[PDB]
Amino acid sequence: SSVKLILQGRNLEVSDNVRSHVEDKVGKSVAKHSHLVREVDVRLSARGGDLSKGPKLRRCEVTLFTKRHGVIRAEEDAESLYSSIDLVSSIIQRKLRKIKDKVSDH
Amino acid sequence: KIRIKLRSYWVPLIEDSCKQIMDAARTTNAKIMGPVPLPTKKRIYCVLKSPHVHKDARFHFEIRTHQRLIDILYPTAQTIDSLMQLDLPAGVDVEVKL
Amino acid sequence: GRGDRKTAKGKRFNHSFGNARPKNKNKGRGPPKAPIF
Amino acid sequence: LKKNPFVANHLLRKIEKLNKKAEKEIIVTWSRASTIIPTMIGHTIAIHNGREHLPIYITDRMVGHKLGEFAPTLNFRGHAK
Amino acid sequence: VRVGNVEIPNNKRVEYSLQYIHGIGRSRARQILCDLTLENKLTKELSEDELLQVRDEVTKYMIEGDLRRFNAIAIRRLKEIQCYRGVRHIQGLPCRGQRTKNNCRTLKRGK
Amino acid sequence: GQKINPLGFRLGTTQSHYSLWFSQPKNYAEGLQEDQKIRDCIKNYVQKNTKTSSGVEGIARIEIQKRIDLIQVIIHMGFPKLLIENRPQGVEDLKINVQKELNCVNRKLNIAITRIAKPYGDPNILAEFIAGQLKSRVSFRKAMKKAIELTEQADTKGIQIQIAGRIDGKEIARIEWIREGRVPLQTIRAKIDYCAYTVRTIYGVLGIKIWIFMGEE
Amino acid sequence: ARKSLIQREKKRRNLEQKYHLIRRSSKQEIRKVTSLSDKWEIHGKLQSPPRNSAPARLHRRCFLTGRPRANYRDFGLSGHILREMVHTCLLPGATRSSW
Amino acid sequence: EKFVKSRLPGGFAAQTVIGTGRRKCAIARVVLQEGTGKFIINYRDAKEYLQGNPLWLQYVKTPLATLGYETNYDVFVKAHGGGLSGQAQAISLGVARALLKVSASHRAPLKQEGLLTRDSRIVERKKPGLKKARKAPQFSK
Amino acid sequence: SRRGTVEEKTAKSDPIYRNRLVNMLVNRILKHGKKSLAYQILYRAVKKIQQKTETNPLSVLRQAIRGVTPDIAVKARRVGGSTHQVPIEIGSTQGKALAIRWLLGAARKRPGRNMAFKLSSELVDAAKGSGDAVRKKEETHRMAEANRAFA
RNA sequence: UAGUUGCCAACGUUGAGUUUGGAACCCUGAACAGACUGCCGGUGAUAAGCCGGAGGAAGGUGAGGAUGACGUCAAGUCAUCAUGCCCCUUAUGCCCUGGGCGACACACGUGCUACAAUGGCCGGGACAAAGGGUCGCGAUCCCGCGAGGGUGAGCUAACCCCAAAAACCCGUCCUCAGUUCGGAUUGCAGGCUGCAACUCGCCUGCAUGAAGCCGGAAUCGCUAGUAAUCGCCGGUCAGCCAUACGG
Ligand SMILES: [Mg+2]
Ligand SMILES: [Mg+2]
Ligand SMILES: [Mg+2]
Ligand SMILES: [Mg+2]
Ligand SMILES: [Mg+2]
Ligand SMILES: [Mg+2]
Ligand SMILES: [Mg+2]
Ligand SMILES: [Mg+2]
Ligand SMILES: [Mg+2]
Ligand SMILES: [Mg+2]
Ligand SMILES: [Mg+2]
Ligand SMILES: [Mg+2]
Ligand SMILES: [Mg+2]
Ligand SMILES: [Mg+2]
Ligand SMILES: [Mg+2]
Ligand SMILES: [Mg+2]
Ligand SMILES: [Mg+2]
Ligand SMILES: [Mg+2]
Ligand SMILES: [Mg+2]
Ligand SMILES: [Mg+2]
Repeated sequence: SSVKLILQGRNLEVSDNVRSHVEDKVGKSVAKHSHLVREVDVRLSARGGDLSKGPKLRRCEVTLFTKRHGVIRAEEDAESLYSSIDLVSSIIQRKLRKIKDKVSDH
Repeated sequence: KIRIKLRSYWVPLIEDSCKQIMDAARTTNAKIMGPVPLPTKKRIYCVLKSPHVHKDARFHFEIRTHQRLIDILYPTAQTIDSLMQLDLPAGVDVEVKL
Repeated sequence: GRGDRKTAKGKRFNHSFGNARPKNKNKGRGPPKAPIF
Repeated sequence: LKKNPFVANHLLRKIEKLNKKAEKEIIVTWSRASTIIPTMIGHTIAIHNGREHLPIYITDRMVGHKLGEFAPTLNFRGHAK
Repeated sequence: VRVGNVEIPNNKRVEYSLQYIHGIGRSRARQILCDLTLENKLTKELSEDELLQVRDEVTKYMIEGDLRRFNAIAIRRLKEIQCYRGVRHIQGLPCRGQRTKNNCRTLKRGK
Repeated sequence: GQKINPLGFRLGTTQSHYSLWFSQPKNYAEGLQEDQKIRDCIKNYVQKNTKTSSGVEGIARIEIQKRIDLIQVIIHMGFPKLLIENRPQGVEDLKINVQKELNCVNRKLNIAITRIAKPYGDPNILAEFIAGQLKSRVSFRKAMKKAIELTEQADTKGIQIQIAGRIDGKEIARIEWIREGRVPLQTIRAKIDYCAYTVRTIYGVLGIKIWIFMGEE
Repeated sequence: ARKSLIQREKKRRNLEQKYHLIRRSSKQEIRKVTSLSDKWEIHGKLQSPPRNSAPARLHRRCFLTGRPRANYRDFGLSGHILREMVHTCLLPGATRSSW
Repeated sequence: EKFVKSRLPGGFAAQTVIGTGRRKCAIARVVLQEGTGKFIINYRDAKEYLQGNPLWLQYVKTPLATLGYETNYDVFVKAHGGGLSGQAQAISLGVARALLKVSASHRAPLKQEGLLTRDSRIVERKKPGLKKARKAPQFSK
Repeated sequence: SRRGTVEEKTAKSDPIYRNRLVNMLVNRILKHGKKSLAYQILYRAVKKIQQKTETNPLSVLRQAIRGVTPDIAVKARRVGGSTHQVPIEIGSTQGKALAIRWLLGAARKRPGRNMAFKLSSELVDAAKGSGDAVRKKEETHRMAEANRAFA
């Protein structure tokens, strides 16, 4: 809790039901190490189908800057928007847990 | 007392022409004060490489202008006929009177 | 300082002219300062 | 003061034209950079913003100013509404 | 009330003590002394006749009172007439072509 | 991942300018307009007079050399006789082609067409000999292979060829190149000629970058 | 860099030289005459010429591309296309720099 | 002043002992002469021209502090450009160069002490994309 | 750096006193790249110290560096174990410059009229045992003897 | 080697313009030489090289830069330009006026000016470089407190001008105060550019005199004429929001 959030309509408009789905996922992965991070960067995109040529694909780029010189870069691609958000959140929880295991190595 | 200024970009081109001014005039009886090279100017120019945001990537270039100054004394009819008759290179721009 | 336009340090930074940063000696310095014994 | 204020010819003619008659002949304009001479006092003039013309009555305390100061063209009421 | 319905300090110089008056800036403080051609001594040590000679000459300018009234009516002129610059005062926002996207904390704070 | 154009890299010592003239900075821009109006009309001239073959359709180089009351132009080609000797007025009509936009009676111009020693030693015609086959879609590697086998007659020491764009009609482009001998780009002392050429295919467009090592100097 | 804009600028180039000399006569006429005495007439018929004939309304473009930016009065071309002309041996004296 | 013009008949060009140093875009045309141990710059006193900065008075003297000739000669010089530090320390080389022409035997104390070494370091050029020759701009990662 | 061979700088001396310690003391005063002003801060100070103490200021300055110089410090290390701060000795040149920072550092902090007065009162007090820079010596020296064991 | 539009000296109307002598000084630009571990010692596999004298302006790549391999990110630009296919031809085209790109709860960045005494105001005195300039740069002189307004000497520029370099030195005052620090915001009165200055230009003269007392968690630059700090120039340009960019 007490962490800001940044969305970005790269190639589309950000709806409200989508915004609720974003906060639900990263809210789980970040609530664990909530006292290490201050902000959450997000950038949603869309391509293909009716917009462009090729398969419909929606990207979700997520960057995270902790309170102690921590940098995370996560980028995945899926056929739907929610599925893209889900896969990235799993990657953040993996690397975000990797940091504590190194700090708590003793 | 005909003060002649000539300017150009190329060093081996202007030196050749300056030698021809002496050759055309040395045959005629007339003293010449030696060539005095003035300080050369340099027009710096800056332009971008890309047509997009790439700002730090720049390309500088210059245009060096080598100018020289030669002056004659005690002109004669044989002298003035020798100067006009002389042929110059392409890259020279003579200034015969100031 | 440099932000104070009405001083010579500010006129030089902004490149303007007046009583603070005159052009030469004959320009106006309308109010002078009084002496101090 | 070395030069006179800006007043276009298409406007000056219409203003001067109505002083002979001295009656309301409500008119549209487009030059917002025109200065208000006191001859166009008591009249009503419509000033072209980005969208349309805004009829405004001229008051005696409008002389030195121009027409465009009274014709807003930004149209902002509140935020997030 | 030393002069001009304001209590000025008595330790500072004369030039840099009249400036606390609402109508006296940095140039007017010098013009008064230069007109009176007197030396810039202390405030307390000044004579009575010389200090008297200041009290008569300072009243010629818009020192106080009408100064604050001459301004407030001028800002009131733009509000009732509804100029562009007048509405910005009502909004608590500048009127001299400033950008309002990331600055103007002075007037936004002075709401 | 960007290599500098070797011509601009060697203007000082090795390479020379192909436009020798001078004017003041105020008139420097107008002189370039006169140059392009000349250089452009030659292409419009040689393009229309020729039947659009895969041979001498293009030229090698143009050299402008100005003087007071003269503009000495020198066109360079590999086979002038295909479009100069066939028409006796062809060389003359070129002067009328330029003289209309050039000036009135003053500031005349004479022009010459000099034969280069090796018509294919330069990269100019070597690119067009390739491009003539890509428009007829002979093949990709044959035009690249035949060009390398051709310049051996021109007594070249090294050569490099690059092609970029769409080749097999696929939805994706490719970049294929080849090098033979030695082609040092970072050596200012060496003499290297360079040319870039475009080929308008029925789909998209191609680009041909060529380097020719001729002398260590 | 549309074709209509390039011709649109040629329109202003011709109207300027058409109404060039009279403006200098008017800029001198407006400087001499007293205010409120024929001055509104002088400034009046200063508006009657076409606004397209003004010098300040001009805008230098690239000679080749017709680009409205990155122009150089000494060259007349945009910086990008002008760069390539330096490399491929068309400009006299334009060499790469290092000082 | 007329005093310096009286000692020099034709100026610093037509003289025997001479010194010509340069440092940091500055030039110093030095001419030694037998005198009483004074030091003048451009018809103006040293401390008046140097603003009493002690080190800038040192650098012009350390060529002369050695060899114990601080009283025999009077040194008259010129300056063309650069600031007072460059002009002063350029004169330090110029005054050193002229002592060689007096006698080439004592070249070693000037060399072992490191005075004739022309400090060839110059203000570095500003590069593109940077605020200075080396000051890079700030950017948030 | 990774080389380990740093060139030895040419330690110069002032014109008047002709000692290298004073020039090292001046180079820490300036912060905008001007030396003419530091001497107006220094030559007014050493004169002021002579005005008060009736003795040469050179010995008073040599005594202050002699007293404040700790010749020992503590540095953090975790190559073996977590959060260890074991002592470490200091050379002659390192301890010399290290004392100049503490003196000028305390002079700027303490009140006064000008840096010449703030610097004068610092050296005179620092030489006589009681000085703000001498307190930092005690604090740093305390951490060494406190963590005397290598842990 | 050459000696003016520069350098040295004589003359003084004068330092705006001139004349005379010198090529011996300095600078300007051609042409050469000079620096290569070349010479000596130590060490080294009898090697590469390494550590050191010396000499020399410079010694170990002399300093700085241009210079960017095969390739990576379907990275970037179809709005520099050129382009395949697709799409609009009484509109997705054509010409103009006005508006907008400058709006504003807020948030994220890059910079500028400051919180002062190593400082601030005033007065006097000094010291640069690189650039720009004939529809142009504009001296001197005369008006205005001023921005600017008249006259238009010279300069196609190593001549003349922009052009006062500023920090700094000397002297008076301010003595730790939201202040003689700081110069935001607003009113009044004016000027210049321009057909046009309200939204929406830059400046002058006055008067108002916000916040701010060196700054959390965090985080950036810099290894020598560097960082820090002072000012000058230029390009685009009628003018200029440039505290930028390049020097
Ligand atoms: Mg102030
Ligand atoms: Mg400004
Ligand atoms: Mg006056
Ligand atoms: Mg006041
Ligand atoms: Mg490659
Ligand atoms: Mg314009
Ligand atoms: Mg330089
Ligand atoms: Mg930048
Ligand atoms: Mg960036
Ligand atoms: Mg992509
Ligand atoms: Mg994109
Ligand atoms: Mg296109
Ligand atoms: Mg298209
Ligand atoms: Mg449209
Ligand atoms: Mg914008
Ligand atoms: Mg707006
Ligand atoms: Mg406060
Ligand atoms: Mg304080
Ligand atoms: Mg801060
Ligand atoms: Mg480094």
